[PDB]
Amino acid sequence: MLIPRKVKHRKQHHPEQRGIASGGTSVSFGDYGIQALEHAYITNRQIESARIAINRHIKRGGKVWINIFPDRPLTKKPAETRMGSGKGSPEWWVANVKPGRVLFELSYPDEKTARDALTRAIHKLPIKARIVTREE
Amino acid sequence: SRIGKQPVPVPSGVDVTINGQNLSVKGPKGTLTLDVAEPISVSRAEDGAIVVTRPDDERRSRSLHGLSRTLIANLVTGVTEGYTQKMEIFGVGYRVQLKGQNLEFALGYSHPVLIEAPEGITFAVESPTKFSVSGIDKQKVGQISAVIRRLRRPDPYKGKGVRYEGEQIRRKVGKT
Amino acid sequence: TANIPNKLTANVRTRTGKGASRQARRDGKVPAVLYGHGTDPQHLELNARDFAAVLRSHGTNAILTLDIEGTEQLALTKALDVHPIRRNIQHADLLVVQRGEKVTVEVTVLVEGDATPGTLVTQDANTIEIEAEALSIPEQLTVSVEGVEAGTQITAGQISLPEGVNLISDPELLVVNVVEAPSAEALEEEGA
Amino acid sequence: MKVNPSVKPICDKCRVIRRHGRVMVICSDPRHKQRQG
Amino acid sequence: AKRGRKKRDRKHSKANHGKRPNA
Amino acid sequence: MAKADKATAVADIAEQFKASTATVVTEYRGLTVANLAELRRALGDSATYTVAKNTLVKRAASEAGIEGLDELFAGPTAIAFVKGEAVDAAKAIKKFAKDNKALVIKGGYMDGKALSVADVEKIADL
Amino acid sequence: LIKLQIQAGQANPAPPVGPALGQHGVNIMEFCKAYNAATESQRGNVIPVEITVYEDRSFTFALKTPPAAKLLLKAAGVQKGSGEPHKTKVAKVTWDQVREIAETKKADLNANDIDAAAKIIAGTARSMGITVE
RNA sequence: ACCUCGAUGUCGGCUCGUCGCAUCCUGGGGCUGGAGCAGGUCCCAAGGGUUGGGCUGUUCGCCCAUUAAAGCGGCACGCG
RNA sequence: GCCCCUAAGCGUGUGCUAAGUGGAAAAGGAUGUGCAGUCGCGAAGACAACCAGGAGGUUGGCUUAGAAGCAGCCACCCUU
Ligand SMILES: [Mg+2]
Ligand SMILES: [Mg+2]
Ligand SMILES: [Mg+2]
Ligand SMILES: [Mg+2]
Ligand SMILES: [Mg+2]
Ligand SMILES: [Mg+2]
Ligand SMILES: [Mg+2]
Ligand SMILES: [Mg+2]
Ligand SMILES: [Mg+2]
Ligand SMILES: [Mg+2]
Ligand SMILES: [Mg+2]
Ligand SMILES: [Mg+2]
Ligand SMILES: [Mg+2]
Ligand SMILES: [Mg+2]
Ligand SMILES: [Mg+2]
Ligand SMILES: [Mg+2]
Ligand SMILES: [Mg+2]
Ligand SMILES: [Mg+2]
Ligand SMILES: [Mg+2]
Ligand SMILES: [Mg+2]
Ligand SMILES: [Mg+2]
Ligand SMILES: [Mg+2]
Ligand SMILES: [Mg+2]
Ligand SMILES: [Mg+2]
Ligand SMILES: [Mg+2]
Ligand SMILES: [Mg+2]
Ligand SMILES: [Mg+2]
Ligand SMILES: [Mg+2]
Ligand SMILES: [Mg+2]
Ligand SMILES: [Mg+2]
Ligand SMILES: [Mg+2]
Ligand SMILES: [Mg+2]
Ligand SMILES: [Mg+2]
Ligand SMILES: [Mg+2]
Ligand SMILES: [Mg+2]
Ligand SMILES: [Mg+2]
Ligand SMILES: [Mg+2]
Ligand SMILES: [Zn+2]
Repeated sequence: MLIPRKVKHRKQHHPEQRGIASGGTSVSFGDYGIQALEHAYITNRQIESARIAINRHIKRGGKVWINIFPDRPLTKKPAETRMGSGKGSPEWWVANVKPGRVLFELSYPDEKTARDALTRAIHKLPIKARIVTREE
Repeated sequence: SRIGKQPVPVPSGVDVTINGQNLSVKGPKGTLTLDVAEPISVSRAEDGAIVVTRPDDERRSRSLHGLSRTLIANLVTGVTEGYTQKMEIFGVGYRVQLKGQNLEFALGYSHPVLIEAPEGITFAVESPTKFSVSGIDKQKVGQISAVIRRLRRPDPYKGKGVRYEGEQIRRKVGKT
Repeated sequence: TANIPNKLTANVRTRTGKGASRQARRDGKVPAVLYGHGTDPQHLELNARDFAAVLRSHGTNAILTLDIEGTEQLALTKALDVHPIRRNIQHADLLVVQRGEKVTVEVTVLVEGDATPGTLVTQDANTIEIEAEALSIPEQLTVSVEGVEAGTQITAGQISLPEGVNLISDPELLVVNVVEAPSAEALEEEGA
Repeated sequence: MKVNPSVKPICDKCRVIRRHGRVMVICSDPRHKQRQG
Repeated sequence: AKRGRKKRDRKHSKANHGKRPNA
Repeated sequence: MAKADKATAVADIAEQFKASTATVVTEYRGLTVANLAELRRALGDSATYTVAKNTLVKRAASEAGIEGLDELFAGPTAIAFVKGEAVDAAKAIKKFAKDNKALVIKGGYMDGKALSVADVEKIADL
Repeated sequence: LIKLQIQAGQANPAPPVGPALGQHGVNIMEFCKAYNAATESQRGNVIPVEITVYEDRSFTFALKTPPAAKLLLKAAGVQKGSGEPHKTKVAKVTWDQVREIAETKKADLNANDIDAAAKIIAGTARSMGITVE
């Protein structure tokens, strides 16, 4: 799981989830990547599942870059409780994703296996994404 | 498309009749009648053919083209040479006989079963295992053949039942 | 090795703005601007289809011959503002250039060939800056990988650079690094 | 015969059709018979 | 949640212009 | 497949014909790979064995007066060619033709002139 | 039309050649008496074969191949080699003994020279994973 | 916390039902790691049927003897 | 808003839809169909259908009984 070692403030507001990804929209580390198309909260659960999916599919040798970090905490007040008594305790972690941001990036020799591992990862995410290549 | 683009041969002994979009074919084995689709055109090429032609390439006519062509071809071949199907039996005690014009199966049921050959179809057993079904109509022969074929459940273990002539059944063996 | 300039047509934008650009972009046209030592930022619509075609044929870095209302100019693509999602080119920047003119540029570097099988080749810098004439600009230059030894780095200073072109990047910028292929018990050990 | 929202050609002998308004995959292998629903 | 959905969606008529009281 | 290999193989067959005097042509379909192994055991020690597309060498048969064998493209052709005297390969074509009777002698090309299937034994004995 | 390979010190074993022939209507011990003549020429070689037993119990066996690793044993004396190739260049085979061994290796080949046969020897050895010297 | 505090009676059982199908039985099937016997899973099918007791206030539940089966639910957790 | 209820158009021109979609819905599946854009080959005859084959070095080396090409490793070799 990806968890920040510390955050200055542990109870923030929900990340504003509007607009198009301005920063981080290109594939730079590896040759193939997964590039997003919808706003969402990608938790570290989703990221871990997707990374393990890619590693299971390729399983030999190739680099997976998770160039998004879940470092924004969503809190949840304990069950069966009414409204009030202050904000809850943080208990899951999130990356704020805009349409445009390359989420995962992969470097691997062949084409079809790389594409299939990337779509295997895509299926684990709460959004629509597409496979994007290192060239325009 | 391409199949619907060539005309149908008509032999020197078989005579055709065209009226409106309806037509009929008459040959040594019998007679047959057939109706041709709406957008399609059927023409008597007097040089010895029947040409089926589609005015356009719209999917409906593109589709009905070859359909009508094959219908006319089946009509003519059925009136000239007829349509016959060979069909065999497998298993011990699975037997076939005749009764009048009907054909009787004894396939291990506690009662016999028997099929009455409908119009234009003549059953003909040539061996208690091997029998054939013949007719002037390609669709009727195939339909009654399929009806015969399914008088037993499929048998992937012993194969027993009514198989076609050239059919190779799939067979999986239980561990006992 | 002179590269023949590509011949596009363009015509002066009557009026400027986001509405005008959106409309022109809607009619299959690209808004662009000429500048350089021509000292006149000139606002030009050009054919979107032909622009994309020539960028396909000759990359991002290619000389063009612009026909501005009959006047004939030599241009070179400086920048392209492209949408992150719809991927259509939105805007173009065109330095004015003439023969015998050195210019700084960024040229893609595509690793070519197969490597030794036990390890994977991975590029950190896909683009290398070079100083070169307007016509003699290489659209792409290659780096050699043919059965390297164990993992080693490659930098811009040991590339077979073309003739008439000069490296601008500091020679110790890494381009392609062969790194040992992760084992079975090494690939899933990083990322959490 | 599977009846699932998603039908795919499990093997290369399988092929996908639309019969009577339903997407189906039909193979020579009886186990691969499969339709949408 | 049929009643809520079906009340909430009749705001998208032409005469209501995508708005309606209680959404 | 493109016109490049079409032309290159057109040149290949045309030029391999040029330096060979023993030219007996045949149709062979129906003999196994090991059978061709036996033939190139018995003939490849003097000759080469090739096939040609019935169309691509329609114009490859024009550089010489080899225009006379365009009319015998009825049946996928194949030629075994010896560069020496014409008398060698005509024996081996019958050696590899008797063992099936299903390999037909498509004809001959002697003195640069095209001849039918009948007159190969006419000159082969001689 | 089939093939087989028999070791020179085994007595009709069930693992390697159990289902080798029984489904083809072939005999066993008579095939032993047929194939022992050709196996025992060298007295120190296990022998492969191109087997052709007709449907009516008339076995017509002919030699196809020599063994590869087992004759590299006699080529170098090396016991065996590490199963993972391309890192240990610990094996060496020369060409003049190849010229020595060609006339018992060229007997059933389909070339028109000696370059092809000597080269296929070299290619087989390079396919083992080593060089030839 | 939207109607009801100038009153909308609250659990279980009884009587009497009524509807859904997300089928317990009976009816029709496809696949099986389905030989048969008997199953597993999915699909179609709501016409009829769907027991009597012990323990407990019991619903739930545990058990006893059966049965083709002893279905799950909505109706102001149907019905004063 | 203009077929009848129901005032006013079963309006005209060019196209699309076969689902009663219009007249509810997600991830995701899918040779539905119309239009536009490139790419591979293609009358020197390509895709389909139809035949002859698919070989010699040579069962490549890994733990085991056989990995031989079809458990799981090392990857991409010559002759006709
Ligand atoms: Mg704000
Ligand atoms: Mg960005
Ligand atoms: Mg920023
Ligand atoms: Mg997804
Ligand atoms: Mg599935
Ligand atoms: Mg809900
Ligand atoms: Mg509101
Ligand atoms: Mg309130
Ligand atoms: Mg009130
Ligand atoms: Mg009250
Ligand atoms: Mg009152
Ligand atoms: Mg009251
Ligand atoms: Mg009151
Ligand atoms: Mg009631
Ligand atoms: Mg149901
Ligand atoms: Mg039911
Ligand atoms: Mg049932
Ligand atoms: Mg069943
Ligand atoms: Mg009734
Ligand atoms: Mg009690
Ligand atoms: Mg009830
Ligand atoms: Mg109640
Ligand atoms: Mg109730
Ligand atoms: Mg009550
Ligand atoms: Mg009371
Ligand atoms: Mg009214
Ligand atoms: Mg009116
Ligand atoms: Mg109107
Ligand atoms: Mg009208
Ligand atoms: Mg109207
Ligand atoms: Mg209209
Ligand atoms: Mg619908
Ligand atoms: Mg509807
Ligand atoms: Mg929908
Ligand atoms: Mg899909
Ligand atoms: Mg469509
Ligand atoms: Mg194996
Ligand atoms: Zn299948």
